Amino acid sequence: KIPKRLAAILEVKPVGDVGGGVTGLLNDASEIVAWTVSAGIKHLMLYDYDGILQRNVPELRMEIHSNLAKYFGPAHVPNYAVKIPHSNKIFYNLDGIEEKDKIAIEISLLSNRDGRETIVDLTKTMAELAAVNELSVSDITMDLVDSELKQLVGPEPDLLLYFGPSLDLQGFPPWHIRLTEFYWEKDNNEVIYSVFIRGLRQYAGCK
Amino acid sequence: KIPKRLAAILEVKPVGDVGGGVTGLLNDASEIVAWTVSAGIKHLMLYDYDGILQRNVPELRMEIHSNLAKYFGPAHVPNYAVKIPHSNKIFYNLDGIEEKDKIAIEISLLSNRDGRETIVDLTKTMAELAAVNELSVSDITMDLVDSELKQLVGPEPDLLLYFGPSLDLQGFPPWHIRLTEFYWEKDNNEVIYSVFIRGLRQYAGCK
Repeated sequence: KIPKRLAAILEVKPVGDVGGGVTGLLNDASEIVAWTVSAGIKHLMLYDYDGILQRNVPELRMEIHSNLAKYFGPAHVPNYAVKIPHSNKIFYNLDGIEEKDKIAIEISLLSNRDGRETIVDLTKTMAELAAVNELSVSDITMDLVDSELKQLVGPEPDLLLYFGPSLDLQGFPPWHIRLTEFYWEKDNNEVIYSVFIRGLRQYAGCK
Repeated sequence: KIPKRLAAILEVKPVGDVGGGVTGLLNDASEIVAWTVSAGIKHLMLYDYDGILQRNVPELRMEIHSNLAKYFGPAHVPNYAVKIPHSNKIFYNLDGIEEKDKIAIEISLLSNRDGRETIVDLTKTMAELAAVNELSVSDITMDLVDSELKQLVGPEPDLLLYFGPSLDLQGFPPWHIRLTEFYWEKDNNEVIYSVFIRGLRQYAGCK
């Protein structure tokens, strides 16, 4: 039993630390991508509070390709797509940078603006639609808000991994985490494979 | 350093299991109340998805008194209030059942209805007022949503305790948990004092 949809919250760390800074953040993201693909998981959400990932997409796409080549061999890089929901942008493989076209993993990049701020914007949108008589107040339902936020932000993750010592959601979109299970480790302060693996084992039902 | 505001998510167990059912839930709730008062914490949110606690308020109130008498002696039961935000009800001590009037702990009972469905309710309220121009769309802001949900549901908890093995918020009101700290134990599947205490020690920063 593996999650169909995986999420991870990443934190940027001092550049003087080993594997820190923005480059370190992108490397951590690409490690998580390779681990997720290796586990057979086809949907991944990566979140960081300020949107560093969203502002470094070219470098991220190159790091993902490089890391996938390390795990799968340079001739067998799984196909991937990187999506930014709030701009409706999607990027495939290294198209534009550098059957057998099926996407092995789709990676969505999220930040704080995609959470509460997006819900406030949605409430304004629905109020404006009611004020111009295009939406009945009684048609504002859970199903409508659900489907709107699913389109604006994305579907709910089954499991969310956090690699710091104390769970801090730090703005992660709070609507579609009704049943999401969270995993982290009390000591941990680094993005390392053994924590990823223990999180999946916990989700699966191991001891 | 103790949290000023404590939350606990409770799960109901099979009615046939040992310490299960509604009786088991109420005993767990009243234990957490006694432990919280003993630690000096004056604000407690108790959440269960279906609102079982809200449907069993008389018995809960009795159990709280009974359990407090066990911890403090029958002659020194701290004063307590049980509040239900969704219905705007509040009950003091055993009034109506059976300085020296100061409330030692206020216990709020929450359920899934207090979470996303309440955000939908708020969206409908704002949409209706916007539709008759009692509310400008420009005034639908983060500050407004923050204050409305704080009034409808309650303030943000500093620490949230979960007594199952994999943290699942299961509908806990998601807006005002921005900086909330979360605690649970990977092995655990029962409401026991040692998990409560280890959670408070983690929050404090102990070794």
